[PDB]
Amino acid sequence: VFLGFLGAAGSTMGAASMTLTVQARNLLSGIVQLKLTVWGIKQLQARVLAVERYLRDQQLLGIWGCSGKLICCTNVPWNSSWSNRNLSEIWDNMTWLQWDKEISNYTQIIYGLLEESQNQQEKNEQDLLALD
Amino acid sequence: NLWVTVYYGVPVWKDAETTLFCASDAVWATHACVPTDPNPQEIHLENVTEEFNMWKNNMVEQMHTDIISLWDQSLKPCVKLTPLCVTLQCTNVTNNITDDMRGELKNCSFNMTTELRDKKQKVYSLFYRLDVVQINNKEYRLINCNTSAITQACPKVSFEPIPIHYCAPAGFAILKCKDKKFNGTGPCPSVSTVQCTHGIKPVVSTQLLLNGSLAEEEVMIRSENITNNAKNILVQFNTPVQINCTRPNNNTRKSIRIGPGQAFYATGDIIGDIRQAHCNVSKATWNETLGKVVKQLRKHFGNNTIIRFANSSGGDLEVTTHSFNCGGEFFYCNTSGLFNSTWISNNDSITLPCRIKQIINMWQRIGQAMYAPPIQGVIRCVSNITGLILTRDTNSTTETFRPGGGDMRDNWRSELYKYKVVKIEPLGVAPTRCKRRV
Amino acid sequence: NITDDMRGELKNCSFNMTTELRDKKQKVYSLFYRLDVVQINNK
Ligand SMILES: *[C@@H]1O[C@H](CO)[C@@H](O[C@@H]2O[C@H](CO)[C@@H](O[C@@H]3O[C@H](CO[C@H]4O[C@H](CO)[C@@H](O)[C@H](O)[C@@H]4O)[C@@H](O)[C@H](O[C@H]4O[C@H](CO)[C@@H](O)[C@H](O)[C@@H]4O)[C@@H]3O)[C@H](O)[C@H]2NC(C)=O)[C@H](O)[C@H]1NC(C)=O
Ligand SMILES: *[C@@H]1O[C@H](CO)[C@@H](O[C@@H]2O[C@H](CO)[C@@H](O[C@@H]3O[C@H](CO)[C@@H](O)[C@H](O)[C@@H]3O)[C@H](O)[C@H]2NC(C)=O)[C@H](O)[C@H]1NC(C)=O
Ligand SMILES: *[C@@H]1O[C@H](CO)[C@@H](O[C@@H]2O[C@H](CO)[C@@H](O[C@@H]3O[C@H](CO)[C@@H](O)[C@H](O)[C@@H]3O)[C@H](O)[C@H]2NC(C)=O)[C@H](O)[C@H]1NC(C)=O
Ligand SMILES: *[C@@H]1O[C@H](CO)[C@@H](O[C@@H]2O[C@H](CO)[C@@H](O[C@@H]3O[C@H](CO)[C@@H](O)[C@H](O)[C@@H]3O)[C@H](O)[C@H]2NC(C)=O)[C@H](O)[C@H]1NC(C)=O
Ligand SMILES: *[C@@H]1O[C@H](CO)[C@@H](O[C@@H]2O[C@H](CO)[C@@H](O[C@@H]3O[C@H](CO)[C@@H](O)[C@H](O)[C@@H]3O)[C@H](O)[C@H]2NC(C)=O)[C@H](O)[C@H]1NC(C)=O
Ligand SMILES: *[C@@H]1O[C@H](CO)[C@@H](O[C@@H]2O[C@H](CO)[C@@H](O[C@@H]3O[C@H](CO)[C@@H](O)[C@H](O)[C@@H]3O)[C@H](O)[C@H]2NC(C)=O)[C@H](O)[C@H]1NC(C)=O
Ligand SMILES: *[C@@H]1O[C@H](CO)[C@@H](O[C@@H]2O[C@H](CO)[C@@H](O[C@@H]3O[C@H](CO)[C@@H](O)[C@H](O)[C@@H]3O)[C@H](O)[C@H]2NC(C)=O)[C@H](O)[C@H]1NC(C)=O
Ligand SMILES: *[C@@H]1O[C@H](CO)[C@@H](O[C@@H]2O[C@H](CO)[C@@H](O[C@@H]3O[C@H](CO)[C@@H](O)[C@H](O)[C@@H]3O)[C@H](O)[C@H]2NC(C)=O)[C@H](O)[C@H]1NC(C)=O
Ligand SMILES: *[C@@H]1O[C@H](CO)[C@@H](O[C@@H]2O[C@H](CO)[C@@H](O[C@@H]3O[C@H](CO)[C@@H](O)[C@H](O)[C@@H]3O)[C@H](O)[C@H]2NC(C)=O)[C@H](O)[C@H]1NC(C)=O
Ligand SMILES: *[C@@H]1O[C@H](CO)[C@@H](O[C@@H]2O[C@H](CO)[C@@H](O)[C@H](O)[C@H]2NC(C)=O)[C@H](O)[C@H]1NC(C)=O
Ligand SMILES: *[C@@H]1O[C@H](CO)[C@@H](O[C@@H]2O[C@H](CO)[C@@H](O)[C@H](O)[C@H]2NC(C)=O)[C@H](O)[C@H]1NC(C)=O
Ligand SMILES: *[C@@H]1O[C@H](CO)[C@@H](O[C@@H]2O[C@H](CO)[C@@H](O)[C@H](O)[C@H]2NC(C)=O)[C@H](O)[C@H]1NC(C)=O
Ligand SMILES: *[C@@H]1O[C@H](CO)[C@@H](O[C@@H]2O[C@H](CO)[C@@H](O)[C@H](O)[C@H]2NC(C)=O)[C@H](O)[C@H]1NC(C)=O
Ligand SMILES: *[C@@H]1O[C@H](CO)[C@@H](O[C@@H]2O[C@H](CO)[C@@H](O)[C@H](O)[C@H]2NC(C)=O)[C@H](O)[C@H]1NC(C)=O
Ligand SMILES: *[C@@H]1O[C@H](CO)[C@@H](O[C@@H]2O[C@H](CO)[C@@H](O)[C@H](O)[C@H]2NC(C)=O)[C@H](O)[C@H]1NC(C)=O
Ligand SMILES: *[C@@H]1O[C@H](CO)[C@@H](O)[C@H](O)[C@H]1NC(C)=O
Ligand SMILES: *[C@@H]1O[C@H](CO)[C@@H](O)[C@H](O)[C@H]1NC(C)=O
Ligand SMILES: *[C@@H]1O[C@H](CO)[C@@H](O)[C@H](O)[C@H]1NC(C)=O
Repeated sequence: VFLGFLGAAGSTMGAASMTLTVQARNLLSGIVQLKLTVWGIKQLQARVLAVERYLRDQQLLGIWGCSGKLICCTNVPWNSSWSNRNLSEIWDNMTWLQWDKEISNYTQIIYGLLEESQNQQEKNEQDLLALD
Repeated sequence: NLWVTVYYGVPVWKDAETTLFCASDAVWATHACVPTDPNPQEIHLENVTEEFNMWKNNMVEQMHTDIISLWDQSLKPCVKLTPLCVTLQCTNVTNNITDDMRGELKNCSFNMTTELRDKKQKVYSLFYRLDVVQINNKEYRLINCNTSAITQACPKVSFEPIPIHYCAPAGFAILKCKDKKFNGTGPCPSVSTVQCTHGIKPVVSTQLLLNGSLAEEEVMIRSENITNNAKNILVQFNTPVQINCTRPNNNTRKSIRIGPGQAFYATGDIIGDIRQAHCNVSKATWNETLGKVVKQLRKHFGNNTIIRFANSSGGDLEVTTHSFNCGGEFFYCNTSGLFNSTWISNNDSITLPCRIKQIINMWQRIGQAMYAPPIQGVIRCVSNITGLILTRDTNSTTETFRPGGGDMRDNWRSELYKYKVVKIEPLGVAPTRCKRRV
Repeated sequence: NITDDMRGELKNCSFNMTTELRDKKQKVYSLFYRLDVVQINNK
């Protein structure tokens, strides 16, 4: 069922995952459509910042070997120190906003391993499987 | 065991400021602006709650400075009135004897430089005594000439407030609470979101708020700090209070070619119903609404206190009286006729005397000034009073309140409190039972 | 200070200056360095 932009924002993370694309589209949006003038360089600046805003994180997903995004798995195990809750305590009983409230503390820390571990090791390995 | 799983398109956001841009339909300053959608979208968000804070909402700051920028840009390509700064030879104007009008204008004459830079021309024009001042018939001076230069507003451009919509760029969301209750800040049980804001007219006024939005339920009292009388109070009405203001002067525009090339619009002659401009207010309506306001006040000060209303502390006319624009003309009205009452412990119509100025200073800004051209013919208009800008004045019962203003960011804030801007963060991660194979 | 070690270097110049009252002018004065000004053609 089509809910609308951010229509699942007020639901559990499990439920919300159903309709990530409805949001995804408008993360970059597009369209929009005497010189200078007020707004003359503001629509300019804003529309630019939108593009940068998008790609800055998209590239990270490019690095984190997935690309086929919205959702993908890794080979990095979850450290229990990063909010030790059960799946039903998390996915079936918590919104994404509530999630960030806690996990945001380890953002860069987790990014470390995502930015690396697998990306490093998945490769070489393959290069070696190509030996024969 | 659980693993790190990567998610994208996550419905989360952080409070953040970015560069907003306008939209409005397809006069004032708006043309270079993206047309609005024929179907503005929205969506109520269920289970979503969070805090608002109108007192730190930087949307106001941007809007304020943007409007200022627009103002200047609309004047640069217009005619400068630099050579008007000359000694004026002025005399009283014999209005219908004896003297009810008090003159208020002088039949000034002066040697003016014309298109023929060389031979000058003795001309005349009617000026308000609020615009000119005696030097040292008698000699007079345009008041602006002691502070800065003055520019004539183009006769083609208008000042009619036009509904403007604000939009955020992709990655940013416009959040809008629909909660009819709001203290000025805190959590809202009922939050929605929109593509863009509703049309807001850039109405400049002091003391009284005009042509704004209406409140639901009861009268709304909002203040950064009610107990702190160094702050002020925003009052939003529930029902439009009609005010009808008139300038009964079918006057002409003896335009004078003080070139070269560029033309000046002087004041011709004043004929017709020589009465002072004034405003008409429905008295019973005012009394009724004021009472509703006092009810609120009772609710934040006690069920055994006394409420008195009075005029300002005086001083700068711009703050002392109610200033507003109608059709290009600038009015200054004595709101003592409104703000003069009291309430205990637990037609009819009102006439408000007004004055007309032609030299004005916007947004408390010094260093420049703008000359309003006289508008030909009788000028009369009507608007909706939709709120008050009040200030809080042996402190155990009787309290006195009075009208203020000055800082016009207050006006924008009186509307934008319904909105806030947040930055979406699409990228998130979470623990999920999944080990990824090659 | 007599006699003359400073060599002057500045002149006590005066002139009919246009003021805010574009019309009646005002005789004023100002000290200028002789590196800034040059004789035309007191002088
Ligand atoms: C503030 O300015 C506004 C305009 O901006 C003025 O608005 C007027 O307000 C009054 C009160 O609401 C309106 O008067 C009422 O109009 C009714 C209809 O009038 C028109 O239609 C009739 C036929 O139906 C014509 O005869 C008439 O010429 C109009 O064309 C009348 O039906 C009403 O009459 C009844 O009430 C009056 C008393 O108010 C009685 O005398 C009658 O006998 C009868 O019982 C009434 O006149 C008026 O129409 C509004 N004008 C407009 C433009 O909408 C406010 O008056 C003004 N306030 C100030 C202080 O000036
Ligand atoms: C908004 O939050 C409310 C809770 O505050 C969520 O309410 C849940 O709504 C659904 C739909 O009405 C209910 O699900 C239905 O429950 C019955 C019985 O359990 C089951 O037979 C149906 O198959 C269905 O699941 C759910 O019980 C109800 N929860 C509670 C606490 O009453 C709603 O889901 C929230 N919306 C968002 C987008 O998260
Ligand atoms: C511009 O208007 C001014 C008045 O606002 C006119 O001023 C007049 O200027 C002349 C020249 O300076 C004055 O004339 C001289 O007066 C003295 C004494 O009366 C007399 O001795 C001289 O022979 C000579 O006439 C005149 O008095 C002065 N008027 C006043 C009111 O001060 C000026 O003429 C105007 N210019 C134009 C083009 O009309
Ligand atoms: C305001 O001052 C102006 C001058 O700055 C006065 O202008 C005078 O206005 C009257 C009416 O337009 C003119 O009178 C008419 O002149 C013609 C020709 O001389 C004559 O045929 C008519 O019988 C009539 O008198 C008068 O000439 C004009 N003066 C000039 C200098 O143009 C006006 O009177 C002043 N108003 C006040 C209340 O004093
Ligand atoms: C709302 O703003 C008002 C004023 O802007 C704040 O009032 C201030 O409240 C404190 C606590 O009652 C007063 O501090 C006390 O003052 C006495 C004398 O100066 C001193 O002896 C104490 O050590 C203490 O500092 C303060 O004077 C009072 N200010 C005024 C103008 O009366 C109130 O705190 C504000 N509320 C919010 C939430 O910030
Ligand atoms: C608002 O209305 C009040 C009256 O309700 C006006 O009060 C007047 O305020 C001025 C300034 O404080 C007082 O003027 C001063 O009076 C003393 C003595 O007469 C004199 O020595 C000073 O030179 C000066 O004029 C005035 O007396 C006071 N009136 C009364 C009745 O107390 C105030 O002017 C009003 N504001 C507006 C914008 O009209
Ligand atoms: C706004 O309108 C009010 C009337 O609605 C005007 O009130 C007048 O205010 C002045 C200053 O408070 C009063 O003048 C003082 O009166 C006493 C006694 O007559 C005299 O002793 C003082 O020397 C001084 O003149 C005046 O009486 C008062 N008028 C009435 C009807 O109470 C006020 O002037 C208005 N403001 C504007 C800008 O016109
Ligand atoms: C501005 O300063 C200049 C000097 O730097 C003043 O010049 C004076 O101008 C008047 C008018 O051109 C001259 O007066 C005429 O002189 C002749 C001969 O002395 C006499 O025949 C006439 O009756 C008349 O007085 C005057 O000589 C000249 N001074 C010099 C030094 O050349 C001018 O007056 C100043 N303006 C202001 C407003 O003070
Ligand atoms: C530089 O030239 C200026 C004029 O451009 C000369 O100005 C003169 O300065 C003196 C000292 O400030 C003034 O003298 C005083 O005048 C008052 C009133 O006349 C008198 O009460 C005092 O006893 C004293 O004399 C003089 O008036 C002023 N002149 C003018 C035109 O304002 C200054 O003297 C020049 N310096 C050199 C080294 O020549
Ligand atoms: C999970 O990450 C935490 C840090 O977030 C690691 O914590 C270390 O734990 C050991 C054992 O208690 C201590 O010696 C270290 O000093 C802790 N580090 C800090 C920052 O407190 C823990 O090692 C991590 N587990 C995995 C498997 O790497
Ligand atoms: C113009 O008329 C005004 C009155 O409308 C006169 O005002 C007088 O001005 C003098 C100087 O300021 C005061 O001494 C008087 O008290 C003022 N009268 C009043 C009623 O306030 C002024 O004199 C008039 N000018 C002409 C040339 O007659
Ligand atoms: C610039 O002119 C204004 C008047 O146009 C002068 O304002 C006066 O300022 C003093 C001091 O604040 C007040 O006593 C007067 O009441 C003011 N007059 C008015 C009309 O408000 C100001 O003094 C002038 N500046 C210069 C340098 O002369
Ligand atoms: C004054 O505000 C009132 C709202 O209280 C406006 O009322 C609208 O009036 C027109 C004409 O009768 C109707 O078409 C609308 O449906 C009314 N709105 C509602 C909420 O009832 C009126 O437009 C306002 N006037 C000004 C000049 O804006
Ligand atoms: C002031 O007194 C009034 C009654 O005169 C109180 O009114 C109550 O207000 C609350 C909030 O609106 C309602 O829940 C009650 O039902 C009202 N009572 C009645 C009689 O209507 C109000 O509580 C009083 N304020 C103070 C501080 O005590
Ligand atoms: C303030 O408004 C009151 C009415 O609310 C005015 O009261 C008048 O006051 C004078 C002096 O006491 C009396 O002559 C009148 O009869 C009073 N009117 C009534 C309705 O009682 C008072 O004039 C107002 N003040 C201002 C400055 O306008
Ligand atoms: C994990 O959930 C189980 C029930 O599924 C519960 O027994 C245990 O308490 C939970 N974890 C936490 C930290 O309590
Ligand atoms: C995250 O840690 C910061 C201090 O680094 C702290 O202020 C905040 O409370 C922490 N959040 C969690 C959920 O403990
Ligand atoms: C306003 O009406 C209230 C009663 O609702 C009354 O107490 C007060 O006297 C009224 N004011 C006017 C001017 O009649």
